[PDB]
Amino acid sequence: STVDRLKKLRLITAIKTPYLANGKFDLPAYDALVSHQIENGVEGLIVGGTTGEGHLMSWDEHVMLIAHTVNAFGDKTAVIGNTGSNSTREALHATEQGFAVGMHASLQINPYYGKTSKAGLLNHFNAVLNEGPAVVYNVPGRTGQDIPDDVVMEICQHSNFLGMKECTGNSRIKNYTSKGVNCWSGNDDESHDARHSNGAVGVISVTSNVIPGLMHKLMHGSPDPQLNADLKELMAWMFCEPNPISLNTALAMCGLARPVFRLPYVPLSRAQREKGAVLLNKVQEHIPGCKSVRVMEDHEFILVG
Amino acid sequence: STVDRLKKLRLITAIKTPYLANGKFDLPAYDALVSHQIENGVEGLIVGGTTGEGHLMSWDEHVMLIAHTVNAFGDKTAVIGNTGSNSTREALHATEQGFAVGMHASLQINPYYGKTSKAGLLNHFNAVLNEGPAVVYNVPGRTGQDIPDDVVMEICQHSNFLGMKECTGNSRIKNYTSKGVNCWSGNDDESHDARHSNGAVGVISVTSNVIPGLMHKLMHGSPDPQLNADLKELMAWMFCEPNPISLNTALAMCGLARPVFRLPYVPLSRAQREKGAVLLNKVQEHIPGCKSVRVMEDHEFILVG
Amino acid sequence: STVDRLKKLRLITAIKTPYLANGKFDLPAYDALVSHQIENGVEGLIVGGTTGEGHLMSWDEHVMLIAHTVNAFGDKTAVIGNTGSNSTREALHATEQGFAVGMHASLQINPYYGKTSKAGLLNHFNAVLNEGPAVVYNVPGRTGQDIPDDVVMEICQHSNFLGMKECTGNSRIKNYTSKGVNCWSGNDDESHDARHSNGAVGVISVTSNVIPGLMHKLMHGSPDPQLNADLKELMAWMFCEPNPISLNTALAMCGLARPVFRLPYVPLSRAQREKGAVLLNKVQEHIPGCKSVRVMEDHEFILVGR
Amino acid sequence: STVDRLKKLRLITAIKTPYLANGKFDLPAYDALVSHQIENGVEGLIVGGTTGEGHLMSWDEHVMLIAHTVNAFGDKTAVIGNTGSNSTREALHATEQGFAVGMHASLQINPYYGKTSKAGLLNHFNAVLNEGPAVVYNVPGRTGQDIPDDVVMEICQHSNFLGMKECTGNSRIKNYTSKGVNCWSGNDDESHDARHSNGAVGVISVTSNVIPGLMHKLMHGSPDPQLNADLKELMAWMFCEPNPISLNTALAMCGLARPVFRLPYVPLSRAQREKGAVLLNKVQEHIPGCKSVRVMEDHEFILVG
Ligand SMILES: *[C@@H](CCC(=O)O)C(=O)O
Ligand SMILES: *[C@@H](CCC(=O)O)C(=O)O
Ligand SMILES: *[C@@H](CCC(=O)O)C(=O)O
Ligand SMILES: *[C@H](CCC(=O)O)C(=O)O
Repeated sequence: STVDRLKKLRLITAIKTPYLANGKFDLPAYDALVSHQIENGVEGLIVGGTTGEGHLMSWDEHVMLIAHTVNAFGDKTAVIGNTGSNSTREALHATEQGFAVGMHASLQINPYYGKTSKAGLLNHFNAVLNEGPAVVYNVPGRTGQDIPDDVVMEICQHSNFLGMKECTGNSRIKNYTSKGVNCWSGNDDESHDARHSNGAVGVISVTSNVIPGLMHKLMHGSPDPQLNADLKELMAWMFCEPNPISLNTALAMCGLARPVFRLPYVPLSRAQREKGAVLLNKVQEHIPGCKSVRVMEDHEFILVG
Repeated sequence: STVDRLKKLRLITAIKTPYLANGKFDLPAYDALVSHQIENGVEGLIVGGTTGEGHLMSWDEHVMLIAHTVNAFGDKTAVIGNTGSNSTREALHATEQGFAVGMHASLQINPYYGKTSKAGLLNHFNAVLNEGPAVVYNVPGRTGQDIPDDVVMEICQHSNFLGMKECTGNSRIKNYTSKGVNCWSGNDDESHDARHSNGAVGVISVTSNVIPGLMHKLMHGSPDPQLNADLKELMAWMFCEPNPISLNTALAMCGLARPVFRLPYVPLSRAQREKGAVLLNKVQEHIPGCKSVRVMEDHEFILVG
Repeated sequence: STVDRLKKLRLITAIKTPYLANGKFDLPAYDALVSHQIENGVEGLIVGGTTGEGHLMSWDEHVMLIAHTVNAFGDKTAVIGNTGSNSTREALHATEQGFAVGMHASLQINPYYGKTSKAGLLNHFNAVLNEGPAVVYNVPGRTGQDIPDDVVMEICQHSNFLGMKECTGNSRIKNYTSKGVNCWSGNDDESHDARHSNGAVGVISVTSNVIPGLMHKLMHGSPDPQLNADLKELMAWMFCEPNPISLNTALAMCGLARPVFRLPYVPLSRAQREKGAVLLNKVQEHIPGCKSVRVMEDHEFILVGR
Repeated sequence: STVDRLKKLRLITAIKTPYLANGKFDLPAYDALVSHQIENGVEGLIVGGTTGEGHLMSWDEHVMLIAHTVNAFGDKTAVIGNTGSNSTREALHATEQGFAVGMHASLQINPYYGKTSKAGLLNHFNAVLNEGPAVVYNVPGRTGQDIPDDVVMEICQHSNFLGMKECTGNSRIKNYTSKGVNCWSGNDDESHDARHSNGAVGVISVTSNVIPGLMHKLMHGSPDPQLNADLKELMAWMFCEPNPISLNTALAMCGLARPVFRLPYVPLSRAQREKGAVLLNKVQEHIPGCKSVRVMEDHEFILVG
């Protein structure tokens, strides 16, 4: 029942984690961002995902953020803690504590960097799936390892399997969905076509942080190729440096988060922010709480490490 | 002086981290392994590198292992703590403490998984290089990101830059070494030619864990293409699943570590162990402390997670 | 407003932290215990207090337990995280995170073991009081240091000061309450008289874990000195070894927690459990969810810590 | 043999842990202090004891400090890590890692604050004694619990039992030593008589941090009641606020550590420092490396917390 409901969510935001000047979490900024997400049709949140810089958190601040999100918003949105890890003990510890504070599901990446065998992946994934509902996250461009079809076709039969957050493209998604494997696209620039032509239930999105109502439009009803085309340049700019560099820069430019980065992330250059401001200005009415888009000066940004 | 001496080491072992039945470190097995390495010409150790499963350790056990290695062996071998991370604060914290316990240098990977921009890499690497001597570790097959030449040509001018642990091949190494950038090969199957034909000072090795004296032979004196050819099948078998799966299985088969795996690593299959036993038997006299090679049964292996 | 409401709570339970066989938290047992507390009139919980073995937890499991308690029960009971420490940085880190997950207040002991000066105490307490509402916890029999009156009379003026959890007796409480300092008694065997004759708002209780409805009766309405007298033997048995040894043994005996101890705590002896079973049987109808009281055998107990 | 040697040490210093302005460890100041201790006849160190503010450290910095002390000084002095705790698992974890980095012994307090039964104490102490040589530390004025004689008479038979660090007085010590239980006095103002009239092997000292050569004189050869009398006022001043408040203030006043306190410790008042300067000036030639003795102004002190 909880499984069945979560499987049908079409718009999940991998929520940005905003920071105070000293690098600690800015919960007022986080809460304002989440409220705007929910008012614009976002049905769930990945807390401390790649976009949310989960890998730059200590576990105690991450479980705090998950707990806080459940307590403030868990009746209004699905709360999916990114509690996966390349260490099985670390994944199990974090995932168990995440469910203990009331998160609805986990996001579970395959072991990045410390790559394992097929047998290792089945052990790791079965163990985390036993803890509660899980989205399985495939992103070989980051992890160094593609989760193979054979693994997915086995673990998809687990009663806590929600689906894939698939980043290897719409052909991969089409093959999975044609065999009854539920998929979210992890790539904003592919998500419209994933949803409308390849059987994806929807998207786990970066760009929704900025324009949640427009990503909602892209995921519901008839294909909207005009909106998809109108968002193309913005979506490319969101990944001109690795995510979440553009997102972090964009939210600062829109007055929605402080210009504070945890290293090793640093902001986009002045020239890239100039290009970005034009793209953000075109959709400013759909950036909730945005009063104006500023290019910003290099000295405004604070690096914490 | 310390920098100049470390730059000349030809055989460094990325030492395996052996485990007790309960998953904690087996320091008697570790110490026996290290002593065998030293008696066979190994000049340095990476402590808790990829091969040593540093990513599966908590920091307190990792700093303990580094400290233990310095105190027991630091007058007999170079001790290089793998204190890098995809989190800049984590890298700085670990690297500082590692130097405070007397390690001679660090190994510093680029941020894996949470990939950053060129500006981010320069910030991250300059910060860790300021802590003390560092080997810079490029392995895009694991990290999802190649450290580009432009970055290396900038950071190689740092006074604490020891060189690259380069895994993208002998052509990469030849270009770097021809421009005065010191390189160790990170690939055993390429290391002989890296050393003898491409200017590499030597190797940071996995296979040295098993046959340290033979890896020593490959790094010193005349080219030895016969030995290199004789070790080809063994070297391929060492990577038939991702490292350190074969290594961990091999050491158990040879009676040199307990058959205990921290998840997500699991042993090679029975069939793969059969193939391996034949290859290990061919070099048994060069496996220090090995009394016999056993194929082993599946039930003998213990998984901790 | 939040301060004013919290100051009036009369029955707070220093909730026991139950364990699985492997020593990790048993949240099903914890949640069953808490629900029974709330149905019997308990108005607040100290999470990971002395009784809850907060000092045997890692911070991540402690913040998890606080967060879990807020999310499952925070609309039905006050959640007071025991986030104090003898390390000021540790106290500030834990207390801040505790409030960030929605706890209503903290419990703040003076630095035990690593005892400091009067100036040190004022610095430490002002710092933790700035984080949010706090109960200040004085128990020199455990800490090695009595928080002196002059310190209390200074820090009681902080707008986040809720009161003392005072363990040095009813005379101490009477002096504080006569000068406008809100107090809860930390001693069950003194709590009835603290409440009814010495101006204490009520009790932060151990025995409420076992008989919450009876402790509720002792704290509300008219004096009930007969009930207080009737509970005297049980209350003494609850402290025949240092708390929470008897509590942990009792909840196992009553089938309300597994017989699992984190070291350095170990169960009461067989002979002490025999005496206890008789006392627990007398009040079994007031032990919520208790199906029977067993003496238990020594081999049933599991010690975790190695 | 190691046990027998350690049992005979007469002067052990509970070494102060000096801090940088930002509150992190000042290892240059620490190393200068330790070298001066060793040159003045100090035979061992308690690292991160009560006096060393072990309870204000994270375990990773504490094991670092132990490891550093072993590596720099372990051939010249006994290194005793204060790895005890009121949590048995925490004590075992820290004590094991401490021995793994080469410390010679542990200091093991009874569980403070979270007081346990007699059966609990025997379990706790047997467990930590099994890890390696241990001094057992009784200080009920801090812990809230006196370790009773029946516990001591049982655990004193353990082959790793070194003796008591006893703080309940010379009568307690005399009774223990008359029954074959080796004792160090934990109270500087009692230590001369403990040593010369009550069978104590010697002292685990605070005041030795300041005047190590004078504490050495009090522990060796004939009674020196004149020196003992001459040090009476200084010894009382060292405890006019709880240790290590006076020590921390004194070392700053003598230019031997920075005026930096980790909370909840704060310096002595101006008036107490005035009294102290007079007492320190009287023994200045016996304060190794001592600059002028300065009273100091209140604004010079830095509180970190
Ligand atoms: C998913 C976003 C996809 C990406 O940047 O690769 C997430 O968890 O942030
Ligand atoms: C280097 C080993 C090379 C590899 O497997 O990619 C190391 O640190 O283990
Ligand atoms: C022992 C010193 C005695 C004390 O102040 O109680 C120590 O470890 O510092
Ligand atoms: C309060 C109970 C008082 C005691 O046993 O000393 C608590 O936090 O457990």
